[PDB]
Amino acid sequence: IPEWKQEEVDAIVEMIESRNTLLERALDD
Amino acid sequence: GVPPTAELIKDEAGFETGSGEPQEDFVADLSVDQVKQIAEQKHPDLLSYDLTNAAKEVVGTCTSLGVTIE
RNA sequence: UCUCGAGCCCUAGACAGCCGGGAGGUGAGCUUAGAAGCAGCUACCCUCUAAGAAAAGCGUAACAGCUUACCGGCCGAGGUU
Repeated sequence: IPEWKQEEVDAIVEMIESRNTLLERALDD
Repeated sequence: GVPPTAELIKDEAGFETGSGEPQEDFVADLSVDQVKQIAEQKHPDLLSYDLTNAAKEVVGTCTSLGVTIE
């Protein structure tokens, strides 16, 4: 549950709003 | 292309050789404006998009020589 | 080789392997005829970025070149102390 993985997803989700697992994670929201 | 930073500083600095110890032994000074110009002489040799960042790059060698700012 | 225990990492993909990336300012400054990660001394900063040292180990007359760190992929279950 590293915090950097949690901050990454939120950062990715932020870009989409305007690692593959992390991308899937973000796109999954 | 455009000459490297190292010299471009010593030109608008008035000196020739860096001190024995950087940031510790201040050799010269540079106004913020002065750094805004060099950041233009090297518009290609750098990766920055805005002139802001370009400065940070240039404003990296300085303090690590004794080149204070005002 | 068998048995027991503790810490930490892991399907948000660990450990290892293999493939790809390892980039700009900038050959840092000083020293020096020259030294550019890698003689010595000092500093060791910031851009682009998913990463990438002012460079850990070779290598060179000095470069070159080969790799480590670091990131990504393939893989899929324990791994490490």
